[PDB]
Amino acid sequence: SNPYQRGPNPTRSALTADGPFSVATYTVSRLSVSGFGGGVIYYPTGTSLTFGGIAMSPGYTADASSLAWLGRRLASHGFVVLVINTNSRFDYPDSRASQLSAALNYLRTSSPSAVRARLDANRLAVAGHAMGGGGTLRIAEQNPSLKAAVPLTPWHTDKTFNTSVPVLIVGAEADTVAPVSQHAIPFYQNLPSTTPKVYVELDNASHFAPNSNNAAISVYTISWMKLWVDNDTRYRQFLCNVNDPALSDFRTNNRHCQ
Repeated sequence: SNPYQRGPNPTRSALTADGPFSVATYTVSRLSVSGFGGGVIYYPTGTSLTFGGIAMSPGYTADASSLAWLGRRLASHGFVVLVINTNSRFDYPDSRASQLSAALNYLRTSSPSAVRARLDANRLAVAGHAMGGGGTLRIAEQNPSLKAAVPLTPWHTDKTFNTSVPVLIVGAEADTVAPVSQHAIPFYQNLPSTTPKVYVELDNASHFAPNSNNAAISVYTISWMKLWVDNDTRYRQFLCNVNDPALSDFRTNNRHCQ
């Protein structure tokens, strides 16, 4: 028995819509925290259970609202999700990494009572869009206790990240901002061969696909987080032996499948 398992047995259909957990929100004002720009927490309500936590970063010039759908989506499948605002909307990837670190520490140590009651502080993960995805890669190198990292259409000028944290990268085939040939693909390639890694490429999608409801992003991000944050092997089936017409590519070293 897995004490971290949550929710009914999954179907792919179910992972393309909000899940079985009711979601509450808490707006973190900029003035209330140090080390990051506040943000929005999406968390389960109507439950006595605890769940893993995820800190998520938007990209350059964006605010937390650009990943509201995904914060809600993940929370509704059983996670405490803090989508940050950054100190400045212009902050670069390695600044966003520091701010994700501050946000995780905030969840663990000074988050509101109703949020903290729902969190298992031992089980944390990161995700982020674009420069926020570069930040995700960098904090994976800095914090080996993280359970998982999901860079979405990531951007970074550095290409090699030395992490043991399981990484699933989402690229967008037609991304012209963080082109996959220069960003997502090199990131995937250059992670250690011994780290569980997946690359999923959205067919004919733009850089901004992560900023609105997206079935593929939903399936893969929920599944990776479930597998690693919750040890929930019921989600292997969506990540192994993949054939998804929403994707123009799927690559892995298959370390997650057994």
